[PDB]
Amino acid sequence: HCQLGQKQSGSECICMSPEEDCSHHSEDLCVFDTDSNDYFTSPACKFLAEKCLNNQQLHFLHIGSCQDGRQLEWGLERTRLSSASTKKESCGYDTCYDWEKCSASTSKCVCLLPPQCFKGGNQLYCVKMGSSTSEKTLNICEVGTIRCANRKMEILHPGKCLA
Amino acid sequence: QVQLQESGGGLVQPGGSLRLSCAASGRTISRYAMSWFRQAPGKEREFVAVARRSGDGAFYADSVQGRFTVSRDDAKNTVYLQMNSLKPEDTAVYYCAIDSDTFYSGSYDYWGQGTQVTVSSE
Amino acid sequence: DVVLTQTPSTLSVTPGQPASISCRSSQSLLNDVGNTYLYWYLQKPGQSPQLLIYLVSDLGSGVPNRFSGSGSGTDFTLKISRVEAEDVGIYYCMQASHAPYTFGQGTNLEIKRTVAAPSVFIFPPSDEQLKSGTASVVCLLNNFYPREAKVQWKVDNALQSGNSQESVTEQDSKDSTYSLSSTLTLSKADYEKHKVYACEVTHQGLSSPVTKSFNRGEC
Amino acid sequence: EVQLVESDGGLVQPGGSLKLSCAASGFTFSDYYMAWVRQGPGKGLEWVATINYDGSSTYYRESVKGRFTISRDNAKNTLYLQMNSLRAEDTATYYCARPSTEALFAYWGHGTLVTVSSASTKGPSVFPLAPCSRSTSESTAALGCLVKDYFPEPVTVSWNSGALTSGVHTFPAVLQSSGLYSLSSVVTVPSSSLGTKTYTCNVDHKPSNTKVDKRVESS
Repeated sequence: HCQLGQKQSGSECICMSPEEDCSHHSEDLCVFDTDSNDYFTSPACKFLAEKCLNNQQLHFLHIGSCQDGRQLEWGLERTRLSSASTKKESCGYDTCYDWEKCSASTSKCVCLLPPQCFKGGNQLYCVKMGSSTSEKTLNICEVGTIRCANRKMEILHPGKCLA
Repeated sequence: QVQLQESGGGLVQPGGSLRLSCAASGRTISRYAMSWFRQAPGKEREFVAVARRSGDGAFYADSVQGRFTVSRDDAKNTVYLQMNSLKPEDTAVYYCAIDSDTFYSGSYDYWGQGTQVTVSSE
Repeated sequence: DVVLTQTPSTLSVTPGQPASISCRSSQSLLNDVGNTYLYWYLQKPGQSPQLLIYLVSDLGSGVPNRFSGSGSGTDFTLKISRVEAEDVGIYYCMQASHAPYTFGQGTNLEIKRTVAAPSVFIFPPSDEQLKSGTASVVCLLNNFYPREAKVQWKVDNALQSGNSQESVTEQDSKDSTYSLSSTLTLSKADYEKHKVYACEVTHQGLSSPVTKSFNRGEC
Repeated sequence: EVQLVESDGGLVQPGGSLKLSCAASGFTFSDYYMAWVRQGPGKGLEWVATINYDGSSTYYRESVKGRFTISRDNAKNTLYLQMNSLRAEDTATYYCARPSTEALFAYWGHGTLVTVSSASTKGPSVFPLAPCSRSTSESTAALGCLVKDYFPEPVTVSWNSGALTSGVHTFPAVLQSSGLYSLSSVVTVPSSSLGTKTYTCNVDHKPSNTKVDKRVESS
């Protein structure tokens, strides 16, 4: 009945304590901390208790203990972009943003491809994409799918291109 | 010539079981579908089952679906009809036949002489 | 171009039984952030394709949960746990992991039923057509299963070849049978040079061939 | 309800031009990318082009570049595909598609047929398919009508203006060696009904603006 990181207490449904209620085993996660600006391995029990307690500076990177690589690197780029996202969809341990679909069968945030982006009323950005001298206007979903693809681009300013 | 000979015919109670076999000679059956037909005395000969080549499936008559199973042993050049849950309406002479058309149009050119299956009625 | 090679190209499944279709990719569809853009589509007969599975194993909206997907890298599989008649059609895998987007060649899904021999009918050419200088003779093989059959035209016992064309329907949505039409085409002059016209039909459900025939000059 | 309606296809001689259109409704058209996908006679699927929200970015299959142009008019809620220098290998049914968060091609139109051919449009002759004899002992009787010598596809056939559907089989068209198409539609009925009820096939070949109602009786 109770949500992730929570525990039943006297008909209430309160958060868990990371240092008291996680003496059992749980799978290792790789997590990032905005304050210290370092990532580290953490038990899933402690991480979910922290997110119940609104530790917004703590972000999910990937399942298992930390391994450097592109997937870890992209996890750090997600965190810097997450302030620009209006969707904050819970998805397993992760939180999916405007440029991602929650894959329910795997509990993984999966980056959309650019043509899947619903423009709607998303915030626009003027950008230049590498090896070119022609500005283009992109919304935040589009920008996120491009960074996820590891594609060369530079943002120039918020809002549509003035040209 | 291509010789087919059925065996296994006998009498059984209703609900019982029988395994017919049909051994071929004069040609390798492995490239040909093999089919079972049956004919009650004084009635018309009707399809029962067909075992196509290995992997191309088996197909059955409406009256025997779920009760009868057809299979092959290409090394033995033999096909079998496993008959289960027999009923008095299964009483007939049972024939095997080879489909000479490898594309499965049902060119039944060679037939066995048949083996008698009797179900005890009453 | 990533080539998706599906296996089998055809399969027949009794209603209620499970079904499995595989899709082999010439290049791994897993990317360097752990995502795999594989999709499965169904094109029912006479309709446009519709999504079934996205991202290997996620179920499309409004799709029944007896459809499932699995796999990784280059090998992927669609599974139907309990096939129904409405699932008949052609199933395609599609990848968007490497541009250009590419589809598989398709896998035909047939509804398996019990054997039914064809009912055969023969139609002579119409008097209206004969006045125009051509004679089409039609042989209908109706409501039979399995799909394979042979039509053999004979005109005064001379076996015809290269004269005829045939066409078979899609699987009937209600009784899962097929029907087949075969049209023998002659000039009016050749048609009136002969008497007996017959189509001889064989099917694995027939113990011997069925022949329907008419005598010209008795219609 | 999301809805996409292709049109402005049809017959075009080789090297000629065509501009397909696709009318969208049921969603904010200018909020989405759009794409064209085609399906040739072999029933493979092949992505053609994609367009971004306002048409400032376009993407094309390599076999099509310099010949097709994808465009859109968001004030009219319409997607287009100009197609120049058309080849026989461009013959296909062309679908417009809209993505979703699940797939690239989530919503599909019904498609518009594009036939690239030098042959000319021609309407069919409709002939009856009736037995040589009125009934015989048989408890069932088959009758039909043969829709012969038309071009391009398609024709539609109904029976008794849609009131008769049970037992109807309308076969796929066959391309005969003259280059024109031919098909047949048939229906099985109880032989008792051949004096009480009438049977009329309604043929429609829209490319030639041909409508024919053919009553079928046994001579």
